[PDB]
Amino acid sequence: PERWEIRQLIASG
Amino acid sequence: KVMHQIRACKDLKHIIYYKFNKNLGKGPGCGFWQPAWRVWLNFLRGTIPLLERYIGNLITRQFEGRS
Amino acid sequence: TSHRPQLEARSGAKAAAYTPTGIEHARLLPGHTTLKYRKFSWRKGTAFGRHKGYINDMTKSEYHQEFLHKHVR
Amino acid sequence: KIPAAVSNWKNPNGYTVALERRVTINDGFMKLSEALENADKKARQ
Amino acid sequence: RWNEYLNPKLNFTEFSKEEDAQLLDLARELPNQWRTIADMMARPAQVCV
Amino acid sequence: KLFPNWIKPSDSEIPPLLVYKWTQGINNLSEIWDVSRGQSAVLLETTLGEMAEKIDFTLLNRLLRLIVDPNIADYITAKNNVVINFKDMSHVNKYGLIRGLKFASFIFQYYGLVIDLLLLGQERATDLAGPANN
Ligand SMILES: O=P(O)(O)O[C@H]1[C@H](OP(=O)(O)O)[C@@H](OP(=O)(O)O)[C@H](OP(=O)(O)O)[C@@H](OP(=O)(O)O)[C@H]1OP(=O)(O)O
Repeated sequence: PERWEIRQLIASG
Repeated sequence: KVMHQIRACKDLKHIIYYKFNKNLGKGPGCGFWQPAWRVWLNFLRGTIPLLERYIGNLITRQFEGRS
Repeated sequence: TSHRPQLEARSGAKAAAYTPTGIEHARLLPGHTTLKYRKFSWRKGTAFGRHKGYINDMTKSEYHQEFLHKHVR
Repeated sequence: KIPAAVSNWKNPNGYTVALERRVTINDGFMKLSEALENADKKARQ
Repeated sequence: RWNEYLNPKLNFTEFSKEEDAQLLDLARELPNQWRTIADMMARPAQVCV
Repeated sequence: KLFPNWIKPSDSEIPPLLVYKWTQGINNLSEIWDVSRGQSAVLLETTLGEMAEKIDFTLLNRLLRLIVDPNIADYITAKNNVVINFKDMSHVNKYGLIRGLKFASFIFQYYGLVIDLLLLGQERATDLAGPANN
């Protein structure tokens, strides 16, 4: 959940 | 293919109702039927021999029967 | 067994014995009524590089393999 | 003496029949796998 | 069930010394191709496994 | 971090965002559109043709034992060799990837990874993916 938000942040921009 | 002649009749309508009605506007009363009459006579000129062959085959199926 | 192969053909003797009915067909109308007559340094890091008809079978042909590689992607 | 035409796909008259009436390599794979084992040995060495 | 147990044309009997010593050479040659080894032996795949 | 950045479709973008990042990166190279000194830029697109139809399972097994536990790699090379039935015919698919497998994406990327290393070479691929720690 923390990891997934960091993954979406890296994936977005 | 009657639609061809039907379109032509409609097209003749669309000419004749705006040369018959320059100062008349809109309404029935137009009766210059000559070129649409010519169009349907030319249709009959085309489908005299068509109907001769079709009805000849039909009437010989009625009397003589199917080959 | 209501559907069967063909043993022999419907012979034209059976069509020559029948008397005709006159059904003027749409194609036997007179047309072509005249017979014509004749007269009488940057690439040295990799592992590969330049530094280092007809057959009769149709399924086995070249064109059919070109076809199937064209139309199955 | 032509055989009596038994096939798999269409049994037209519903006959049952005796069951048998219904129904090597290039060297190069030895060239590949051995060589791959050789390369694997070199990798492990 | 047909193509692996009830088809009589492929062999279920015990293998010779030749067939074991070539099936080890095939399982080194064709590593995890058991349908391919089955086609080469004309034998059931799970039986050869 | 098995797959490098250049392998796509990665999970970081939709394919239109892939196209947009690709155009941006084409623009954002240092002096790429300059033709004053007589440079030349070349963009090449080609199909790795029939890449899933000519994978050899001996080679594929030895490639996959490098990355996974060999029980999984034996499973994968034994799963890509099954019978292809159809209505009438049937054949043992002796080599070549069956794309309809669920994990056949991974092999189609991983074998494709090998082709990238055969195209980029070693050194430039080390330049593209960067170091492993970053
Ligand atoms: O619906 P409109 O676009 O306004 O056209 C109509 C329509 O002509 P169209 O057949 O081209 O549509 C009428 O034809 P029908 O509805 O009867 O089929 C026709 O009336 P008549 O055929 O009875 O003469 C009438 O012409 P008008 O009302 O002037 O007599 C004419 O209107 P427009 O002259 O404005 O085109």
